[PDB]
Amino acid sequence: LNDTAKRIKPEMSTSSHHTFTHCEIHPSMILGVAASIIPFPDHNQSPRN
Amino acid sequence: QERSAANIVQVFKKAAPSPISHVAEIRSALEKGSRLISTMQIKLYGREDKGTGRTIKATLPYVKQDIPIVIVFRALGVVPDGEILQHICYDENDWQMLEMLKPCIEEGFVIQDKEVALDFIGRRGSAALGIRREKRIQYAKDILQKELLPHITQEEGFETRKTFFLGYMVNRLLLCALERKDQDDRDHFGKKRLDLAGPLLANLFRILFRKLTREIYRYMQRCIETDRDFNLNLAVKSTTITSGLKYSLATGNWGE
Amino acid sequence: EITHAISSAKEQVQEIIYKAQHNELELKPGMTLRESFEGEVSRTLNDAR
Amino acid sequence: EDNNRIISRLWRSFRTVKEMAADRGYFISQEEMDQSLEEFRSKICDSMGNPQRKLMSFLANPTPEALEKYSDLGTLWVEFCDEPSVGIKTMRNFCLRIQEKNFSTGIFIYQNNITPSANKMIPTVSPAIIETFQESDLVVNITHHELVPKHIRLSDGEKSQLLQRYKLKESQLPRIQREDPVARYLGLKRGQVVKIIRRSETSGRYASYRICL
Amino acid sequence: IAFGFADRSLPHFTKDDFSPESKGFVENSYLRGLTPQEFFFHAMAGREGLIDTAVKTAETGYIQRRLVKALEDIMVHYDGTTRNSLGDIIQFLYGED
Amino acid sequence: GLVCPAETPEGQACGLVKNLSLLSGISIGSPSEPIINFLEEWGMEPLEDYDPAQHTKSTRIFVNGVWTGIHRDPSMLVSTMRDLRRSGAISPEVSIIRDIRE
Amino acid sequence: SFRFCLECNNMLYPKEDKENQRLLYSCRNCDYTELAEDPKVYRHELITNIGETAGIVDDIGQDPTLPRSDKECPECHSRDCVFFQSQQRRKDTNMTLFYVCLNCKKTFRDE
Amino acid sequence: TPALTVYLDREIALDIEKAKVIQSSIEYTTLKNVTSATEIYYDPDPTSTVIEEDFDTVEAYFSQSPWLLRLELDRARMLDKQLTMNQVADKISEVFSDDLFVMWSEDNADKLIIRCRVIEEDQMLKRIEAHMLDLIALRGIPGISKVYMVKHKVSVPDESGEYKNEELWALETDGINLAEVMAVPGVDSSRTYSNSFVEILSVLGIEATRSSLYKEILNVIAFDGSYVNYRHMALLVDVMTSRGYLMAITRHGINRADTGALMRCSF
RNA sequence: CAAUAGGAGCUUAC
Ligand SMILES: [Zn+2]
Ligand SMILES: [Zn+2]
Repeated sequence: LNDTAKRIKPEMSTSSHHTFTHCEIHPSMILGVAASIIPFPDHNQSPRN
Repeated sequence: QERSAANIVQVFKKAAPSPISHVAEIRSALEKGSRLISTMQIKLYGREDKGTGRTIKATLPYVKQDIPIVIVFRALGVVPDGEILQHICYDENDWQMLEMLKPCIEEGFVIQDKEVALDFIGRRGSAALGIRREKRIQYAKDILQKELLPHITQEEGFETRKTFFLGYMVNRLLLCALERKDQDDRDHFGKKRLDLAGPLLANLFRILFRKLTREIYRYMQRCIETDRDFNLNLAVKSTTITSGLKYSLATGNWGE
Repeated sequence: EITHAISSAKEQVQEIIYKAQHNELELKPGMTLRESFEGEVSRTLNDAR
Repeated sequence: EDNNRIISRLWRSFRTVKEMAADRGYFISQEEMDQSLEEFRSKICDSMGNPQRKLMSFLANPTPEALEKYSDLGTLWVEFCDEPSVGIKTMRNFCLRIQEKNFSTGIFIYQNNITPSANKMIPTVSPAIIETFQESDLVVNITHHELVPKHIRLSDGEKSQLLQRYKLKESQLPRIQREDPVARYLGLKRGQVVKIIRRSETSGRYASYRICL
Repeated sequence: IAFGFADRSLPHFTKDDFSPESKGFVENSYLRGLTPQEFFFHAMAGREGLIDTAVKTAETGYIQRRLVKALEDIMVHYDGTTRNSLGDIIQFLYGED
Repeated sequence: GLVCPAETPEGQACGLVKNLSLLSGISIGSPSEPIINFLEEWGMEPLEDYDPAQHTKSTRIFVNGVWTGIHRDPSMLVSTMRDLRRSGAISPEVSIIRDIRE
Repeated sequence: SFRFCLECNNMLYPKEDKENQRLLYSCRNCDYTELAEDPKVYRHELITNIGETAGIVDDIGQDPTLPRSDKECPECHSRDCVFFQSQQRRKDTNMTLFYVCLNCKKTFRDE
Repeated sequence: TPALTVYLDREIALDIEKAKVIQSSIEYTTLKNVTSATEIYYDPDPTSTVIEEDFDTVEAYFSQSPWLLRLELDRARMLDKQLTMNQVADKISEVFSDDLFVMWSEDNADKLIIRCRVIEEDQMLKRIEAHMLDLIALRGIPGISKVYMVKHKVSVPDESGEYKNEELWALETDGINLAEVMAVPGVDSSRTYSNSFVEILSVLGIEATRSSLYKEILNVIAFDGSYVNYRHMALLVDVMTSRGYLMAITRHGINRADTGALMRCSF
């Protein structure tokens, strides 16, 4: 790990054992048609998106 | 079009200069057609520390004044107060809620049978003045049967299920009033529905086709007087549905 | 340095949470225990940033 | 116990009344000004300690300066009544006594309330003037407050000078209600103009004038 | 960030989790990139800002119109006084200086 | 996951006009008769046999906002309903929502 | 907790036997009057706690969204427990938690 | 959010115990604030009891209606307001002089209890209990629901004439009752201030109202570091206080003037 | 030397 470049995936330390029931197919699918054109929308402040 | 869901009970807090504090609101609709029919609130009069009577009073559709709850429970066919409480109280051991339930029982102690309570409802049915008891009862019984929770059922002989749903609504009201459960979220997206082309065109077509059938009636009143056979191809003005659908889809104004 | 400061603030917030959960947090005048907890956490995170 | 507190509040109210009289222009003996709580308790209270409010009622005469300045300034009567509620009976007695000894102004300090039926006799007792105050209101002298600048009622000649200097009519001035606490404290009648000098952060000093409704 | 779901901000968190990440702390920078959760929380905050900008301007414009109508007739006159259209004095000297 | 968090008009329509997420879908509606039949098979007891003096632990079942019965053991009912939906026997766009505290 | 009539099935209200000075309970519909056990007639509370442990079911272990803790069951030494805070939602409520064993099903606390 | 700023007398203003005593004097407590749970017992014989805790107490208190009120008083709540049983029982007798007879358990008693007797009465007791719980005052000024012990960094000259900071205890409150708090001994009666300038007008006059109005407007503007020149806010507060009373910036204020009809209609 | 009105909807910049 310890990658100073890739973003830190959250620690999630409070919970001892996770029991997942579902997974996102891909997180970028939360956006709609118009927001899907934006490249790297996770590097912008939301009003600009 | 985005709209709140139908046939779900939601309980809301109220404001300081309001005698009403807690309101359970349900809108009703049928599985066939998915159209609204009637709405029926159950409000909690009495503010915190003011308004000494913390009673709960319903609001039936097609009646001007709000009826107490025990009155309508008796009118629906469960007279003994033990059974009324049991329809409201699932767990006798709980005591705070039962302590908040007495003023309703006291404000509706007068009634002891179904006929008198159902008349008491009838005396408020917003109809013409001076109907005699035997048909005031029929009018009120019709209101209690249809236009009261049509989603439950609209046929007679199944009043117990409506009483149980009323007990559930009152219990959720009290849970919100006794702080044992949180108030319903207005902005929650799971309590909303989206009306696409299907239901929108269904509503508009229902309106315009009832227009057409009224036209058919208004033609069969006259033409039948002549005592002639008619081929029904001059009895339907086809331009009504066409003009209505075209007007709504071309302007956007959804209605006549 | 930045990630160390953020981790230290996360530990501080976790300690505030522990103190609030075992009922040992010191309230403030005109302010509830839950509002005191929230105010202290907001102070910590603003100072972290 | 609670009697000491009642006596102290009554003494503070009495000192406020005397400060009112001296501010309004009446002569007050310097020794009765500095009336202290214990000496007041000696001269007023009883063996049981409860106070006789009928001895506090005094008579004040105008200082000669407030006569050379306010020529319309007569003689004052101040009565602390003993009945908490005051009705038309007591107001009738007060007006009879005021007209009986041609007192120009009569201040009637009451305890609890003055009923409207009694209150209607207050203005119909010309040419004397009757004003009433409640003791609870008089506990603090509000003209000593930092936010309350010093009000000084003008004389007729000075009011005319004020109106002519600004080429003004009476209705074009800022106004003060006769029921204003500082107009009530000063015994302002309709048409009289106070002058209000006050702090000014842009100029240092600023003189304001208000006319009485 | 409020518990919009039942006892949580997002359905990717557990119940009653008060940690900074659950309730709207964004640990990354814009250069590093936001996670989907941080992206959604930042979207809620930006949406709140846009609503505020859109909605308060009407109250502000109403307030400024009422102030202008209340003060529209007030002028400093040649004698130094500050009077309205009725000639009534508002200040005997403008600004007191 | 349901409406785009970024696409919304500026101005007076802000937040009222929404835009669907790419994988969003709107239900068409479905007959409730097979649902009721499946519920009746697996053990739901009706409200004409209901007595809250005894049923202090039973879980109450709502169908389309209509309270239709109670069950002694929601675990196997939700498991079987989810398996039926995931096998195709039930329309895939049918919600199967267990609430545990209530 | 007010009772109900053994004959008329309505609810009984208090009354006084002035010839015996004992608190009975009077039916406002029928004439039946039974002896009571408890002389309490009224109650009122402002500091209440109903809803502390009530937010628990048998199958609360089946909730997959509840966070799981390592607290020791004092009862059953279980190293796996789901936990949650007071389910009462008032403003002045505590923030102490509750702990449910998935092994022993006893609810406990950390005190 | 109504609020007073109660400046204390200097002797109090430096000591903290004295400031807390003044706080206790200014704060409002009702029987609600110190009451846990009220009961009702049927006690047919006044000289005896059907209960088992207070029998010894009433046998030590002796050597009407059989309806009894048994209200319980929590310990720490009683403890925090410097209140004991004597003042509470006296206060109850103050408004129930002879239409009520009050018994009260002692303060060291393992159960803090109060017993009352009426002189069918199972509902007048409920009404009286409600009226007591909702209208009996114990100490303080009505209208002051909370009080805080605040610190003010006043700048005062030294004995050399040079300005030096000085750390004094003052008071902030919730709610408003200006007239009664100004009178309370230990308060600087010449400096008490309210953030509701309608109260100022009713109590202190119109010039003090103008001063308070300017203070509020300056606070609202300068909150965020904005600076508006003095004369603009002075003009705004002078227009609002020119008639002798507060003229609101609304149609109900602007259109009740004597100006021409066309101006008023144009607004 | 003469280019309708009323509505609704979508947008622009604050
Ligand atoms: Zn009976
Ligand atoms: Zn165990």
